Amino acid sequence: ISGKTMRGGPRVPKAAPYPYKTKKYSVFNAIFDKTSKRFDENSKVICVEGPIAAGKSKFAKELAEELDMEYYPAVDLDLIYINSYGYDMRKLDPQLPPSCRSYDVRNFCLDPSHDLAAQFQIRMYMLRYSQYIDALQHVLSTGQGVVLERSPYSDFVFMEAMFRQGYLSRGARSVYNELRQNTIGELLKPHLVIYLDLPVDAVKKQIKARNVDYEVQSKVFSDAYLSDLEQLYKQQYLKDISTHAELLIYDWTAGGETEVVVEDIERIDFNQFEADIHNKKMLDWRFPLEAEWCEARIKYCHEKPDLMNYFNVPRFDVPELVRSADDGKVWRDVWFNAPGMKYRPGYNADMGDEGLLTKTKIGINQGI
Amino acid sequence: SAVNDPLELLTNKGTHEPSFLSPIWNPIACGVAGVGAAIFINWGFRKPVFSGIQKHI
Ligand SMILES: Nc1nc2c(ncn2[C@H]2C[C@H](O)[C@@H](COP(=O)(O)OP(=O)(O)OP(=O)(O)O)O2)c(=O)[nH]1
Repeated sequence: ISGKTMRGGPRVPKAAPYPYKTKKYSVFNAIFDKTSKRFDENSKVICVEGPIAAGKSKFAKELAEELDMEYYPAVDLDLIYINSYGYDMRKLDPQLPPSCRSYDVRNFCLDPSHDLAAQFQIRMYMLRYSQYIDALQHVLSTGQGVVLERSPYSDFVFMEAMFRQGYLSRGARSVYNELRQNTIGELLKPHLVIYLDLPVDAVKKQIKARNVDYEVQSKVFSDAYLSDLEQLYKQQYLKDISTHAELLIYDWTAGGETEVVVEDIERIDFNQFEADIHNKKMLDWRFPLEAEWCEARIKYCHEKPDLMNYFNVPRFDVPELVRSADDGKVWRDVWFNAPGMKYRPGYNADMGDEGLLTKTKIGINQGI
Repeated sequence: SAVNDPLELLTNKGTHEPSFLSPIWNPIACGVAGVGAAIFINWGFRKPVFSGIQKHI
């Protein structure tokens, strides 16, 4: 990793960027277009983790604009509840049954003890897992490194944090652990992890300084929930990720400086871990052949429906994650008769689409 | 004929007229099968069933 200040300009790509959002990458595309020809020192996956009030979007934005990488924002549940046409599905809440209504993080902030919350965290995992592969498709196909505000490796910390406060049952822990044991072994671990360290009182101070209308007057962010998550980070997630990823603890109780952490990143030698073949650090990115590199690119640019179909675990013993059949029927009749999702995206003529009589272009990795 | 000759049973005299559907049944049944297969493809992908009529043609 080399910054823009020492390099004296923007980085140059070693090859042309592959249009991974338009063209598929099968083995017959992998014969011609190689994938290790566009890799350099700025092809790392950096996850900037921290507490909930630490500045991570601004820091990840300036790190992406400083190290010449792409900033991937934090996931929020507007990605499900707003479709591709821009229609909000929170306006279908009176039509939906109350056991199948909308549950965003605002509804968690006022009502954390609701039965949908055990669904909600799982939904958050289904947006982190869907983002990281979308991060990995940017690493393997274009060569540009990515930086993520949140990672699916760190999402279990919030799961035990809602468990310890009492918002989750033991069955919700069991089904999230089954989903994690089913899914977390299929995606590559990041190269570098930045933990922006904050004490428990300064998190509350930044929360009341932000003055977001659902963070204030909420009983979720007490002195036990924040302390539980900051303890649980540093003694479960950091200890798990330090075996593979480099771990950088930064005292973010002040405003925080950007040039010192770019200096701290730049002195890290990334080639010393490739000397040992069986080294635990950077084991997931150690591909000795071009065929293994192309197999790794195929696994995320072409086999993303497989990794999204790996969320198909049946666990019916929990009552708060089973949608009843009449409620599921009226949920289908409301949700799939919406103006946005009557058909697949790009083929809905009710919301201003033309030329459908001669259109047979499905798309790549599109949710149906 | 008063004999049950085996050779004249297989010999085509030419008095059997083919039906109206006999020369034309298989192309129109396979055309309807192809149109229904394209409609089935468009239904399985949640496309409109008559979207992309070039595939049907
Ligand atoms: N239940 C639950 N809540 C979550 C989860 N992830 C985040 N949250 C909630 C807790 C907090 O209210 C808030 C966390 O804030 P963020 O991590 O998005 O940081 P914030 O945007 O405040 O600052 P930043 O963008 O990092 O500068 O969202 C999760 O997985 N589950």
